[PDB]
Amino acid sequence: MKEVVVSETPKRIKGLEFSALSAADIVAQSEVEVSTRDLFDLEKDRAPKANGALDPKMGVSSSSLECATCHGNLASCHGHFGHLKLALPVFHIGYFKATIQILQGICKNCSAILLSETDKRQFLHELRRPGVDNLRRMGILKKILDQCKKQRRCLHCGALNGVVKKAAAGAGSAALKIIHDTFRWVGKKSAPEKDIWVGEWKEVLAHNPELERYVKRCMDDLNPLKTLNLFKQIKSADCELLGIDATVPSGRPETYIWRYLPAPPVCIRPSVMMQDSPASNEDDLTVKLTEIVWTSSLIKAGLDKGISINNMMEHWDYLQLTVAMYINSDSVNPAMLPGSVKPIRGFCQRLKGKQGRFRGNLSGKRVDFSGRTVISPDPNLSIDEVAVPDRVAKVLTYPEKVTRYNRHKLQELIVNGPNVHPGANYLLKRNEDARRNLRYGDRMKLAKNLQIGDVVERHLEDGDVVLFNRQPSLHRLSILSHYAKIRPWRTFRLNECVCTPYNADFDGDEMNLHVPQTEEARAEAINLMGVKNNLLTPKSGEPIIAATQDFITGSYLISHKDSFYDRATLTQLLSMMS
Amino acid sequence: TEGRSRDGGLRLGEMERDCVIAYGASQLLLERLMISSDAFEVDVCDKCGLMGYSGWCTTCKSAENIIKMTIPYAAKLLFQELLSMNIAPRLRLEDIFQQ
Amino acid sequence: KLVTPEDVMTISSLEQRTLNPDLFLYKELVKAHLGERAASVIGMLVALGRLSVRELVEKIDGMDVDSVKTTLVSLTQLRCVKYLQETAISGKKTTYYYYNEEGIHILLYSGLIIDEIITQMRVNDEEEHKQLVAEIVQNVISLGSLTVEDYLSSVTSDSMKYTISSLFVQLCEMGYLIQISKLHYTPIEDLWQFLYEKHYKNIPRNSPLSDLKKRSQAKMNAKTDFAKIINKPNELSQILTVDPKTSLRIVKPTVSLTINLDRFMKGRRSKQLINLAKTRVGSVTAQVYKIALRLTEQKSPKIRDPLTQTGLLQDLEEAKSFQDEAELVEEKTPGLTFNAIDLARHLPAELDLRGSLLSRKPHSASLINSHLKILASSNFPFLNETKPGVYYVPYSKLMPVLKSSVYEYVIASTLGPSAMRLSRCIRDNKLVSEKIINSTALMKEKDIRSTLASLIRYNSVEIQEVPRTADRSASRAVFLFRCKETHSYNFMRQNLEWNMANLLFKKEKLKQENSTLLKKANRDDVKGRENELLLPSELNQLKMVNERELNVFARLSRLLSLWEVFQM
Amino acid sequence: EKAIPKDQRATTPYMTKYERARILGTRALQISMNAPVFVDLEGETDPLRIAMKELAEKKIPLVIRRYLPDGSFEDWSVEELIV
Amino acid sequence: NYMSNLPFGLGYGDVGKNHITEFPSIPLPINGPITNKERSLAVKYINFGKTVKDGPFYTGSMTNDGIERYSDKYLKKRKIGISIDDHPYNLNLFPNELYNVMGINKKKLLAISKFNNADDVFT
Amino acid sequence: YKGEVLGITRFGLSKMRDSVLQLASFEKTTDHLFDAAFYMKKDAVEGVSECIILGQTMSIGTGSFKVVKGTNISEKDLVPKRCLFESLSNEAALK
Amino acid sequence: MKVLEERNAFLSDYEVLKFLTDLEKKHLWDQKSLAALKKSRSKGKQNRPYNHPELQGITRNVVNYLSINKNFINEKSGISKMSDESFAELMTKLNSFKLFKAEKLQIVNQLPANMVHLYSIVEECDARFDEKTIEEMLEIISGYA
Amino acid sequence: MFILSKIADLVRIPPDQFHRDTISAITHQLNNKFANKIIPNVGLCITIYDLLTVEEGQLKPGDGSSYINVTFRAVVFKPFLGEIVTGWISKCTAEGIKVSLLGIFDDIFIPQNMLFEGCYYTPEESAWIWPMDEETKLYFDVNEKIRFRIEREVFVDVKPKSPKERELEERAQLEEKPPAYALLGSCQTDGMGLVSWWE
RNA sequence: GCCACAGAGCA
DNA sequence: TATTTTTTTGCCTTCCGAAAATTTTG
DNA sequence: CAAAATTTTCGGAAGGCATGCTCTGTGGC
Ligand SMILES: [Mg+2]
Ligand SMILES: [Zn+2]
Ligand SMILES: [Zn+2]
Ligand SMILES: [Zn+2]
Repeated sequence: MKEVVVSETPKRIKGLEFSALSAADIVAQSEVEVSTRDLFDLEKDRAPKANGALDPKMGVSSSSLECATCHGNLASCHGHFGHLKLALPVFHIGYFKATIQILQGICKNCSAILLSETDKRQFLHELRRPGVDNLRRMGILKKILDQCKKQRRCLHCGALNGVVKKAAAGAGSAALKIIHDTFRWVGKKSAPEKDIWVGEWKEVLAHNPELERYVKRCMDDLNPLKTLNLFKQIKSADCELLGIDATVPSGRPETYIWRYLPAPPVCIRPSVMMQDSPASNEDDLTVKLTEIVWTSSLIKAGLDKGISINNMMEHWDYLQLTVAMYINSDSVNPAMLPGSVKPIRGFCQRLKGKQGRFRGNLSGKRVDFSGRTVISPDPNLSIDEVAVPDRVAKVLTYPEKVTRYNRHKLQELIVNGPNVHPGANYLLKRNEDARRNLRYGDRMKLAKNLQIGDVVERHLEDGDVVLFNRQPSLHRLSILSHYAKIRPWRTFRLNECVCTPYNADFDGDEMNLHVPQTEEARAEAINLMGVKNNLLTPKSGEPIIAATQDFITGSYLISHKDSFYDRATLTQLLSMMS
Repeated sequence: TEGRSRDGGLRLGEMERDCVIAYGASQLLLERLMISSDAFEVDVCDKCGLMGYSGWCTTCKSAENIIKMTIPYAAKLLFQELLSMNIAPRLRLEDIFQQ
Repeated sequence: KLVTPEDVMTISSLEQRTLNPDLFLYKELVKAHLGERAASVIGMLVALGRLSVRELVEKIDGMDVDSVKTTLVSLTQLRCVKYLQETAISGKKTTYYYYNEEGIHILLYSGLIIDEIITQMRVNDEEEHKQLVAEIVQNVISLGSLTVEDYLSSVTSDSMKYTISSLFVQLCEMGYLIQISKLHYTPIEDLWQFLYEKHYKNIPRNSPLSDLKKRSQAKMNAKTDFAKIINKPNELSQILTVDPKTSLRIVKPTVSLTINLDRFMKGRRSKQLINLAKTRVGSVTAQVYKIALRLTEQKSPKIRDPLTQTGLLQDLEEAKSFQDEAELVEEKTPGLTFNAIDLARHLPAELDLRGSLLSRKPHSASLINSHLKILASSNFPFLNETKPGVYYVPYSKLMPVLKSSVYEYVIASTLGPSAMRLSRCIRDNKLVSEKIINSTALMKEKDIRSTLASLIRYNSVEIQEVPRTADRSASRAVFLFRCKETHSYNFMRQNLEWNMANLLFKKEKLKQENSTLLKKANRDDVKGRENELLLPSELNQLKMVNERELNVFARLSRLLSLWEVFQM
Repeated sequence: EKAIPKDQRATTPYMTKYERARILGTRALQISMNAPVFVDLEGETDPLRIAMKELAEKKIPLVIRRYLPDGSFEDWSVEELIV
Repeated sequence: NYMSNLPFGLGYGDVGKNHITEFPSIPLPINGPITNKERSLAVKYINFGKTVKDGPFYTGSMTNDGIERYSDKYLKKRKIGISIDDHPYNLNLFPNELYNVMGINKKKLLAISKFNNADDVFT
Repeated sequence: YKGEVLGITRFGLSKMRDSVLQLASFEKTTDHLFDAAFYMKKDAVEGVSECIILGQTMSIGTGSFKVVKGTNISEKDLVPKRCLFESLSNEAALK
Repeated sequence: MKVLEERNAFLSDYEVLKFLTDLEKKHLWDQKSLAALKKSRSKGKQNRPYNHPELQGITRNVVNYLSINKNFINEKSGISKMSDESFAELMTKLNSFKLFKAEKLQIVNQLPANMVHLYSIVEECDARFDEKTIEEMLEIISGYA
Repeated sequence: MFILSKIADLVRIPPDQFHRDTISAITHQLNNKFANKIIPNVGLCITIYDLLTVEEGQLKPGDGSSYINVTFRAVVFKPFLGEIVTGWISKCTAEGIKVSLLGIFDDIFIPQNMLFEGCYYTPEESAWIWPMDEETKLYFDVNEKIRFRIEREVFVDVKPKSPKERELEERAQLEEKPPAYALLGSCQTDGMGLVSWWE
C-alpha cells in the first residue's frame, strides 16, 4: 500500500573518537539557554523557572513533572542539555596545561609555529609513519615543543619569543594565569623590542614613579581573551605538530577555551528531596551554574555600564575560579572566592576515587538477584552443591521461558504460588510489557492460559546453577559455581572440601550467592566455573579441592596399620560412605 | 542501592570481575554487569556519534541515522558527564555481521 | 521574545564562526568557481599542509587516484596548486602539492582585475577595444594560462587577429601579462632552501672561513641568485621576436602567458594611496598624485618582498638589511624619480591647475612643482625630496601610515569616533593609565571604561597588569593600557576574510536554493525574453535573487578594498 | 575470500572448554525459545540438560568459526571436533 | 553567599539576567546601495563565475533508463562537452605523474568563451 | 616487549596501553580523559575493560570465536526460476 | 537492505498471474480452497491456511486485477486461459514484426482488440507500419495465440 | 508493469522456526519485511520471487535466532514511463482526478495539465466534461473503467518530524501525508479516458 | 533524605 | 578580627630557576 | 682568546597515590 520498508541492522561499537565540543556543537545539542539566576519563581508554588538552571526543558528531577521536550517522566527521560554563554572567555582547567603547551610552540605576535620548514617536514614525516603509537607520538610532540622553545625569534616575523609559564604555580587565581617573559633570552644584543619597552616605561614612569619597583615583575600577561584571539589565527597546517587533528571543524585550539558552557541535564544532577517538604536541597553543580550565570551577568553589565577595570578583572578571575571549581573543586582553593568548608563535588570528583563512576559504577556495580548469608558446614552435600535457605530461595528467582518441554511444570509452579517454595513469584506474558504479581491474581486461570512464549519467574529449586563468592577475591577459585539444594536452616552450607579455595572457615564468615538470569550465563558458569572442573589451581596445577582437617585424620585412623574390621563393621562403613 | 536496610544489592567489584575474566566467561560477565544491574536502551546517531532521544538526534536534527542499542546506564551517565566537561566521546558503530 | 537554539543554529552564522577564515574563504571560492572535488582537495591541502597524491587519496573519502589526479590537473592549470618534486635518500621520487594564495586571489579579484585592465590602458575612448581586452583577459584568467597561437586559431579575420596580437603586445609591455614557468609553481621557501644549500656545498671544504662566515657567504650568493630568478619574469624576454613581415612587434607564438598578480596589487596600492591623499590635500593635487603614481607603477617595489617568506627574519641583521634594501630600491630605481616636466606631458585636457593656488593670504611646470611640494610637505609622507625638484614615493614609510589610517577609520565607522580618540590617545603615548587617559583625552570616565572594554574585544587595546603583591591579584594590581599594531592588524585581516567568506557562503546557499529557477532563466531561449516566457512570480523571484547577488558582489568588492591594505 | 578450505585447516581438532560452554549456552538458549530437539528426552525440562544430552551423542546443528588474528577464519563442525 | 559584593557602578536591578545575544549589531559602512560602476563590476564577477562554471576545468560534485523506445530517434543529444583531456596543456608546468590523465596524445581544442558586453542580469 | 623495562605502575601503563578508558579507570582519570580529548586519539573497543564499560562481549574466553548455524540449503535448490519473457524475446528482426 | 539492481528482468502479466496462482494453490488461498473447508465446514482442524494476511491480501488484489478484462465492450482477461505453449507461439509471432521489447510487453499485458488501443500502445504506427502489417498484428493478437 | 528486483537483505529466523524448511523460513521473513510495502526509489513489492544465494546463519551473542545474508529476486510493481494502464476512478477533485488499480495501488492522480483539452469540473454532478464535439455529453464518472498513460514517477522521503512537533500534532489531531510512491497519469492522446467511449 | 563521622564483622 | 601544635610513609614525575658546562662569536 | 649566548645538568617544590566486601548508630542542615 503506502508503508515504507524499514530495515534495522544490529550494530556494536567499533571505537570511540574523543574530542572537544565546539561552540556550534554545544549550542546545537542544547535545548534552552540558562539566562536566569533564580531557580524557582515564588509566585507559582516554587515551580521550576523558565530559562533557569532547573528548567523543565533540561529534564525532570521528580516523578510528578513532565519534561516538556520529550514529554516523559523521570523513568523514560534521557535528559537534555542546556547551554550558557559567558560574557568573557575563561580558561579550561582541564586544558590549561595543553593551552600553555600550545602557547609555548607558537609565536605570541603572529600565531605561527616556531619551527623551520625542514624540521616541520621531518617531524610531520615522523608523525605520519604507519606504526606510530601513543608513546612515539608523545615523544615526537615533546621534541617539537623543545625545538619550539629554543627558537629565540620567529621566522615569519622578527618578533622576540620568550618563555611562557604559569604566574605562580599554586592553588589560587594566580595558578590560572599565564605569563610570557619576553626578555629572558635577550641578553645584551640590543633587541628593538627592549627599546620600545624602556620607552613605554619611561613614558609612564613620569606620571607614576611608584611603579618603578614593580617594573621587574611586570610581564606580558596572556588573558583568556588575548589567548583566544591568538588561537583564532593559528594556521590549520600547524595544528598537527601541536597534537590537534585539523581535518574536522572541532579540531582547533580555540575549542579548548571556555566560550559556551554546556549546562548538564538535571537527570544527572537531581534535586535531592529532604524530610522537610517545602525545601529541596540542590546539587553543587546547579548552585555553581547559578553562580556562573550571576558572575557573567555582572561582567556583561559592567562592560555595558563601564565599571572600574580592577572590578572587571576581579570578576573575570572569579568567573574563572567558579568554572574551575565547577569542573575540578580540588584545583583551586575555595577560600579565595568572596563567598567562602567542605569542598563541592565537581565533575572530576564524580569520576575519580573508589566511589566514582569508573571504580564504583562501571568496573564494579551493585547487582540484582544476589544474597549474602553466614556459612556453616555440611559434609553430606556433594562438592558441587551448596545449600540455600528456603527463605532465600523464595526471593531469588529464575526467569524460565515456557516451552513445549516444561509447560506442565510451570503450570504447577504458578498454581503453587509465591508462598509454597516450589512455586513462582511473577509472570510476564508474551504480548505484555509489565510483569504481574502472583500474590494478587487468581493463580488458576493464569496457569490454564499459560502460552508458549511467556516468562515465569520461578523460585530457586534443586539443580539451579548459582555463583558462590567470598569477597576477598585473591585468585579465581574465590568465586565458583555450585548446584543449589534447598534446606530450611537459614544458612549457606558448602562441603568442607570446598572451603579451601574460598579461604573460608566457619567462625562467622559470610558469602554471596548470585543467580545468573540467562541460559548462556548459566551454561558458562556451570561449565567453566564449576567445582568439578576447577579441582586444580591454575597457579601450579596442584589440587586445591581435596581432603581438609578432620577428613585427613579420620582417613589416617581408618588406614592405620592396626585397624582390623569384621564383616559387620566393614559393611556398616561401606554403607556410611554411599 | 546499598545495604540490607535499603533492600540493596551485593557488589561485584573489580576483583570478582577479574576472576570472571580469568575464567573466560564473557556472557556471564555481560549478564552480571549489564543485564542484572543497569541495562538501558538508548538511541545512538551513526554520523555524529552522540546519543539521542525518542529516535531523534538533537545535533543533526534528523532521524535517519538513529540506531537502537543497549548500554549500561552508568556508561550513558559517564558520556553525559564528559559532554558537560567539554569532552565528546563520539561512538563509532559497525555491523555485527560481516556480510 | 526568547529565541531557541534551533533558531540560532538555523538563521544565524554560529556554525560558520568555528571555521578558520583562510580555509573557509579558499574552500568557498574554489567550490563557487570549480567543483566540490577541487574544494575538497584545496581544503585538505590547507588543513594538512603539503600532501602527496597517495595521501590525498587516503585522507579524502570517495576519491580514487584518477579522480585526485584529474582535479589536481584542473587546479594546477588555474594555478591554484603549487608542487615540488623531491627525491629521498633511498631514491624514491615524490611530488608534494601545496596551495598558493596567488590563484585563489586571482579567482577572488577576477572582476576587479578585468576592470583594472580595462581602465588602466586608456581604452575608454571607444568600444571595440573594450570588447577585445575584456574577452582576452577573461579567457586568460579563466583558462589559467594560454598561448597566443591557440587563441588566434579560433579567429578567422586577419584584421581581428592583428588587433588581438597588438593588444597582447600592449598587455605584455606594461607588465600585466607575464610568462608562466615552473617558478610560479614552486614554493619560495623551497627555492631559497635549494639555492642556499647549493651555495653552501660550493664553498670548499677545510676553508679558512668559520661556520658563520660560510653561512653569510652562502646567504649572499643565495640572495643574488634568488633576486635574479624572481626578476627573470619581468625582463620582457617573450616579446623580442619580430614578425616575418617588418615593422611589427609580436609576442612569441609558443610562449604561455599568464596574468600577473603583483602588478594588479601595485595598482590597488596606488588606488589606496590616491584615496588616502584625497582626504589630506585637495582634489587637483590628488589628480597630480594619481598621475604620478600611475606613471611610476610598473617599476614600483613589489607589495611583498619574497625574501621575507623564506624564514630569514629570525636574524635581526637580516631584518635591518631588508629594511635598508627596501629604502634603497624605492629611491634609486631609475624609473621612480620624476620631475614636473615629466608630469607635464601626461596631464589631461580637462585638468587646468590655473587658479588652484593662492600665493599670499596650462599645465605649466611651476604649478605642478607647487602641487608636488604641497604633497611632500604634508604630514603624511606622500612624497620625499632627494634633491630639490626631484620627487619619489616613500613606499617604506607611507604604507604603515595607510594601514593605521584605514584601521582607525574602520574603528571610527564601527565603534564610534570616541573609539578613534581612545585608540589614538593610547597610541600617542605608548603606555598609559586610566587617569592619564582621562586627563589627556577629555571625556567621561565611564565612557572611557566602556569604550576600552569594547576595544579590548578586537585586539585594539592590550591590558598590561603590573602586580603589587606576591600573588597577582586583580584588586591590588594596577592595569595600564598599550596598543600593539600587529595584533590588531592581524585580527582585523582575519575578520575581513571571515566576512568575505561568509558573504560568498550566503550567495552560494541562495543560488543552491533557487537553482531550478536560475537554470530555467539562464537557458538560451529564455534569456532576453524573461517577461514573455516566465510567470510573474518566477520573474519577481528572479528579480530578488539577482539583486541580492549583485549586492553580495558589491559588498565583496568593498571588503576587498578594505582588506588588501593589511595584506600589503 | 577469508574462508580457509577444509583441506588446509591448521588449528587443533579438539574442542576447547570455551567452545563447549558457548555451544551449550547457545543450544540451551535456542531450546528455551521452543526450538526442536533431536534427542529422546526422558522427561527433562531444563534446556541445559537437554543440550548436554544433545552434545553427548553429537546431535547439535552448529559450527565453530575460529578467527585467526590475521582475519581469516576456519569453520569446524561440532560433530567433527573431538571432545 | 557569593552574592553580596557588587561593583560601584552596577546595582542589584540591572544584574542577574545574562542575556548575551547571538546576533551582531555593529555594521560596516559597506552595506550601502549599489552604483553603476559597482553594478558593472558585479556583472563581471557573475560572467566570470559562469564562464568558469561551464569551462573544461570544473570537476563538479562527487531518466537514462535501460529501456529502449522508438522515441530515441528524433531525440537530439544533449551536448558534446569538452573534457579534461581536450585542452592544449603546457607539459612543462605539470608533474610527470599527471600525464596519464591529461591525454598527452589526443585532439586539442581551446575552449574560448565570448565576452557578454551588456549587463544581461535582469536588473 | 616495548623495548624497555616499563613497570606495573600508572607511568608504565601510560606507555604500554594506548587505550583511553582502561587507563582512565585505573588512575588519573581526569588527566587521561582531557589528554585524550586534546590529542583527539581514537580508542578502539578491543580490550576487556572498555568492553565491560560499554557492555558488550569481550574477545577472550568464549568470545574468541563465532557460532554459526549451518544452513542446509543446497546449491541445486537455489537455481534461478523461469523468466519466460526475457528469454523468448529477441530484437533480431530491428537491426 | 541494498538494491543490487533496480531492473533485473521484465515480467509479463502472464508470468506474474501464473506464479501467484501457483502460490495461492501452494498456500491454500484459492476461492475453491477457502470454500472447501475454511467456511461452512466443521472439519477445519489439522488443515490450516497460510497465516500471513498482508501477502494474501495483495496476492488476491493482484489476481483479481489481472483476472478481469481490461479491454472489452463493457469477462476474462485472456492471459488466465493462456498457457506456456500459447505464450511461446505469441513470442515467435511478435518477434518477426518490427517492434521493441516494451511494445511487445505492453501487447502481452493488455492484449488489445480495439484498434485505437493498438494505436495507443505503439507510437508512430503510421510512420512504421502499413495497413496490411497492422491488420496482421491485430489478427495475431485477436485470437490470444 | 511488474519487474524483478535483486535485493540483498539480512533475515532473522527465530529458533522456533527451525523445524520448517530454511527456504520457507527465509521466504516467510522476507514476506513479513517486504510484501505490500514500498521499497524506496524502486516501487511497491508484491511477493518474493526466488532466492539466489544464501549464506551461513550467523548468531548474535545473547540470542538464539539465526541471521542469514540472503540475496533474492522480488516482484515489484514499477510502471515504466510511457506504459498505459487501466484503472477505476475513485474520486474527482478540482485539481484533477484520482484513479485506483482495484485495491493494488490507490495513489494515481491525473492533473488538469495532462488531461483532455477543454475539460472542466462542475460540483453538482461531480465529473469532468470534455467538449470533444457536438455530442459532448461525456462524463468522467466515478467507479468507471478509465485508461491512462504514466508520465511521472514521483518519490518523496519518509522523513519523520521532530518529536515535540509530533506530540503537538497528535494532540491537535486528537482535539494527509505525501505518499512515498506516486504516479502521474496523462490523457494527451486519443484512446485514453473511458474504455467504453472508444468501443 | 543527603552528607560526613564513629564503631563492628571475615582473613 | 587580627598571640597560638602536629595528629603516615614512601615513591614518583613534571616543572623551573640556578648553576655548571659547552659552544659560539668578535 | 674571553665574552656571551646556548645547552645540559642538578637540586627542590609540587601534586598523586596507597585491600576487599559487609553491618549498625549518631549528628546536623
Ligand atoms: Mg573466618
Ligand atoms: Zn526529556
Ligand atoms: Zn611570528
Ligand atoms: Zn547526530
